[PDB]
Amino acid sequence: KVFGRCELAAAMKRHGLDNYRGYSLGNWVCAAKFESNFNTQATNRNTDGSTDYGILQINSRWWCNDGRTPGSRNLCNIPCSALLSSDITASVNCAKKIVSDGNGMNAWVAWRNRCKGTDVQAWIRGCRL
Repeated sequence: KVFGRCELAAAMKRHGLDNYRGYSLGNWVCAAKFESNFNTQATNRNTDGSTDYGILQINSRWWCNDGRTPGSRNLCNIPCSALLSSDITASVNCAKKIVSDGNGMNAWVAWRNRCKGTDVQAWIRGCRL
């Protein structure tokens, strides 16, 4: 399924992402916009054999296990298939572990390239939160 901007903002707030590790809600919505364009089903294959899964494009080399990725660490201890759900719970739970890894939201290149330093609050204006 494809989330609407405001619909996702509400779900992420519900799951405690607003100000999680110091990042306001807008940051998370902005990251989802440029990582997957709010698409919970998106996947992308990489040159290293890994695959990025879901709305937050979580990588199979370090975070989830898809069983076909060389050097997998599965630091979120979850199958990657769980990240392709309409329910964003698994993705948010893993994202919380990723951002606590010392790199902050830099773990998401799209956020780094298009959200960081911008008016991320724009992503939640107009929303009923």
